[PDB]
Amino acid sequence: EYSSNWAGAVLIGDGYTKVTGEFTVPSVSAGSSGSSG
Amino acid sequence: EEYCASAWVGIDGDTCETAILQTGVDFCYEDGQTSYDAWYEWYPDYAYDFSDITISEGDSIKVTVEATSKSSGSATVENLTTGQSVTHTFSGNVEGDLCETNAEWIVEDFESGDSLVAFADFGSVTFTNAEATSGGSTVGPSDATVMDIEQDGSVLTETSVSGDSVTVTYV
Repeated sequence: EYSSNWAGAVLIGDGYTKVTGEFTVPSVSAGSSGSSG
Repeated sequence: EEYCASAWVGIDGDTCETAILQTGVDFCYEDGQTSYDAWYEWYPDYAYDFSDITISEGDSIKVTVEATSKSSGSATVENLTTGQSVTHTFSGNVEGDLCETNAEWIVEDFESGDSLVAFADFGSVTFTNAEATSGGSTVGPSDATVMDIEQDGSVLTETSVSGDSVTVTYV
């Protein structure tokens, strides 16, 4: 699926009462994708 | 210009539009200034900054949202590296009830003012220990709908899942 704003994983189901994830905070840099017009 | 991305976990927001219980971290880069800001949000309420947590590049962050009911829950961001943790408890008066039908690990190009924030090159975010609880089940992202950001014809992310992880890679 593509969206304008969300990337990742969406479980669709029922009774989700807890979601957790752990990530290492990455270095961010300027984005080079995106439009120019 | 500012480039950000947010990585968050959340309940709802996809096929459940009424609420999102989410927490995560914004990574922003602006002209060398990188900032990481944890926040929680019980959409459609505003995101609130978790100002009481410092997030730095390289920190392992555990983000958890827990819905204690459709209208209550908590968002917790733990900085496992630094040992600092923040929780915010939503005790009702929430702006929307959860359906609890979506569980998600999301890297988001969030809105900033009248547009999506310029999407930071965050390299990759891998949510490990990516677990959603559905009743008694602990479910990983393997069966998740994989979403990627596409804007103005450009795919900005590649997302892959495994049994316990979601990797979103900036393209």
